[PDB]
Amino acid sequence: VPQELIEKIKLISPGTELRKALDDIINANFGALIFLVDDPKKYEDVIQGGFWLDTDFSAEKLYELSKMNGAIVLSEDITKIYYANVHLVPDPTIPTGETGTRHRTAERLAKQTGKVVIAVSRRRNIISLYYKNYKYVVNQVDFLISKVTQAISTLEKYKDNFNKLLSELEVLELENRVTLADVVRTLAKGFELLRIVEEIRPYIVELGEEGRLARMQLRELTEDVDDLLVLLIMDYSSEEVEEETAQNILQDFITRREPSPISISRVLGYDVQQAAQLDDVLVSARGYRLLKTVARIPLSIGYNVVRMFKTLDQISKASVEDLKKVEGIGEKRARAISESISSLKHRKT
Amino acid sequence: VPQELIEKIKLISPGTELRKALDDIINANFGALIFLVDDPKKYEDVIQGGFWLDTDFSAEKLYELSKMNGAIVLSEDITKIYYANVHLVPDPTIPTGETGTRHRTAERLAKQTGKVVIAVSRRRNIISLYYKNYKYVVNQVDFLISKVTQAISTLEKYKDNFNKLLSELEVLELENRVTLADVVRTLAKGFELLRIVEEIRPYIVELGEEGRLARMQLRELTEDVDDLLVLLIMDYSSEEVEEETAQNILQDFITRREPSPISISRVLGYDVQQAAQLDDVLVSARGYRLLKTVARIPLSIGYNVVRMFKTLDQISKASVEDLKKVEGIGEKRARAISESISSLKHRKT
Ligand SMILES: Nc1ncnc2c1ncn2[C@@H]1O[C@@H]2COP(=O)(O)O[C@H]3[C@@H](O)[C@H](n4cnc5c(N)ncnc54)O[C@@H]3COP(=O)(O)O[C@H]2[C@H]1O
Repeated sequence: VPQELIEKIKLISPGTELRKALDDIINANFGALIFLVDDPKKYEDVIQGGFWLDTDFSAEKLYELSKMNGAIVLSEDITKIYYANVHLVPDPTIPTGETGTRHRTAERLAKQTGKVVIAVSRRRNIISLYYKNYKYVVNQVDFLISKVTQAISTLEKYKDNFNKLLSELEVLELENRVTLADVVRTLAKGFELLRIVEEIRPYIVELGEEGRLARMQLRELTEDVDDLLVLLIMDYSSEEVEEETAQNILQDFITRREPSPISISRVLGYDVQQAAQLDDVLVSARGYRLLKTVARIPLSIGYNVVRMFKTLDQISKASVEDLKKVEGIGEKRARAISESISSLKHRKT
Repeated sequence: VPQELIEKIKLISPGTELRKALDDIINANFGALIFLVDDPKKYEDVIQGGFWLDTDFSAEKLYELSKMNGAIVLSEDITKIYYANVHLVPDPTIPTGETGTRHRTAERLAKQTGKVVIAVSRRRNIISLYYKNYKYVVNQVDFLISKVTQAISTLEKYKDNFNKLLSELEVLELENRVTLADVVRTLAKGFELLRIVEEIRPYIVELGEEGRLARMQLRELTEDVDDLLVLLIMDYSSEEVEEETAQNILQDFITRREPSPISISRVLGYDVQQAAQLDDVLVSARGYRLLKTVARIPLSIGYNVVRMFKTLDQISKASVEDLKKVEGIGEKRARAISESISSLKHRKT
């Protein structure tokens, strides 16, 4: 959905005065047909009759005028009302898929002029926005909130299972018994969780001001999942992987490819041909996830720790003195790394 | 009913574009509140909000605008629409006996400004016009046609009875056997008939263009009745009476006085006070009616004929040469007088 169209959709999103007027208009079962132009006298050929108003916009003015027959003409920034009660006469030969004079008009005029045209039929409660060759249906808030509330509830469940996989993996990681299946299983759930966020995003945008709470909820639920999945990819890919590449992996399984077990492992660099093989492939975390997340070591410095000790298992055996020999590890980072690991080994294993 | 107000009623009479709009508005159960001014600027303190239109009037435009809440402001000549959807704010302390905000505003505003205000409420089908301290309710054509059609039917019955009275009177006149009762009975019926005409006149006016057939019917039924009654009065009053005098006696009995038998015969100059006396009072026509109406002798000249012969009976005895002595009677008018009376005597008596 092009950014160009999204800007226009904002014009009629909950919170704006225009949308507040359309809401009333929908509720009164008036229809509406609204033409958005900045230079009215250039569109003189497609606007016939009606009254020339040239007055400052308000929701209540628009509502009142919509009681009259025909169409309304506003400025593109919704600051002026230019015409009311007009007859819009776009070229009849422009192809249209719409039904009814109102919507067929809106589409043809939108195509003819490159401007926004808004149509509301008298008995339906949707707002149809036409821009160029685009058509976007904007839904009522109760409909959007229902989908979003379900989507969030769905996310809670994915997120709970992600947490349970993660904490199981944590244990395996600290005991160096991780198989590729555990890794892939965790990544896949994380991927799916983030896909859901991607799918619900348009509804949330569409909700405008009424989606503030929903955004906070998605934020709380997913706030560090992406960074976590990036560090998992860096800890378990077959060949060393820069952060940027790991993020591109994440981005791939969120959008382009489908997060299937075999596919994820293949992208991680493992020549596998069947899911049952994943349980036999032993792997060891390099230690980035633990070093960044728990020891608060910046990734830049993380690499230096890994280049030296290669795996988390070795890092967990290093003395403070050993760890200080790494570039970037003073006495505090050294004890942060060593105590955070021994603390986790004690508590979790 | 002041002529000032009658000019305003014309504005909304059948046939005008304004009335046409108002009929549509009544038909659609929209309401209306309309304010007629010549300089909107002068009245900007009683006009709040709404839309400045400043566009040419049409019925369709007024109809469309009336779909909106509030009031409409037109020029007094009903050639411009100035405002729509406005809030009218006349002085709340001005007395009014109207009901509901719409009609209380209308009457206060008209009183305050000296202008016309029109109110139509949504559920009734009347147009209320307010001018200064005047209120005039204008009716639908179908209500008016009903009363007028009845009035006409009533006039037909009065006119037939009048013709019967007259034809009997004629016979009596020609045989010189008329009594006061016969005259008074005929005048009374004539007076009552023209009263009915006077009373239905306001209905006729309210009908405007739709009153055209009604006016034609009145004209045909009453064509010569006034002249006829004037001539009767000149012929039968106690002492001789000038035409314009008799015209006033007609005016009196049509408008201000009741055409009771004693009242009529008293003002004709007879000293009776009991209705039964009229049968015993013998009268003889001067001859004006027969002279003007049948012999086609102009009143100015008939005076001289009555001057000389005094009564119809004596005129009917005069020979052509006898008549020719009168100032104005040549052989043409002399044979006209002579032959038309004798012709009448032959056929009627
Ligand atoms: N060229 C045509 N061809 C075939 N049928 C025609 C027609 N024009 C009108 N009709 C019929 O007349 C109905 C009444 O239109 P109305 O002007 O009162 O009310 C219109 C009008 O206010 C608005 N509308 C539709 N097209 C418009 C346009 N090009 N410009 C301004 N307003 C339009 O939508 C309202 C509902 O129109 P709706 O189609 O449901 O209903 C239309 C349609 O059924």
